[PDB]
Amino acid sequence: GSHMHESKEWYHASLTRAQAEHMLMRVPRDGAFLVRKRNEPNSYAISFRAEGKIKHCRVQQEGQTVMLGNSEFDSLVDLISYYEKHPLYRKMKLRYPINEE
Amino acid sequence: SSVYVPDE
Repeated sequence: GSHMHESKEWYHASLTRAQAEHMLMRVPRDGAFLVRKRNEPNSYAISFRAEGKIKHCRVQQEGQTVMLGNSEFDSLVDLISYYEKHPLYRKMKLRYPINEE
Repeated sequence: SSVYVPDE
C-alpha cells in the first residue's frame, strides 16, 4: 500500500542525509540500507552501502506510484521488496536494513 | 550540492 512504509523499521521519515551516512558508517557493510523522506515534495532517498562506498538514490512519488529512474512501482514497500531480489546499484541488492532505534 | 546516483 501507498503508505505501508510508514510502519517499516527500515523507513526513517525525515532523517537527514548526514544522519543517514552516520548510521551507515557505524558498522559498514555492503548491502546495508535505509529509506528516508527528502526535504523536497514527494521525494524519498535510499541511502545504502555498495562496493565499499555510501551512496544515495532518489525515489519520486508520482500520483499513486513511485519511480526509481525509469522503473515504476506501486509503492515504496513494493520497490524495496523488488530490490531485495534484484540489484539496485551495480550488483548490490538491499540486504541489511538499518532499523529505526 | 548533494551527490546522488545518476538518474536513468
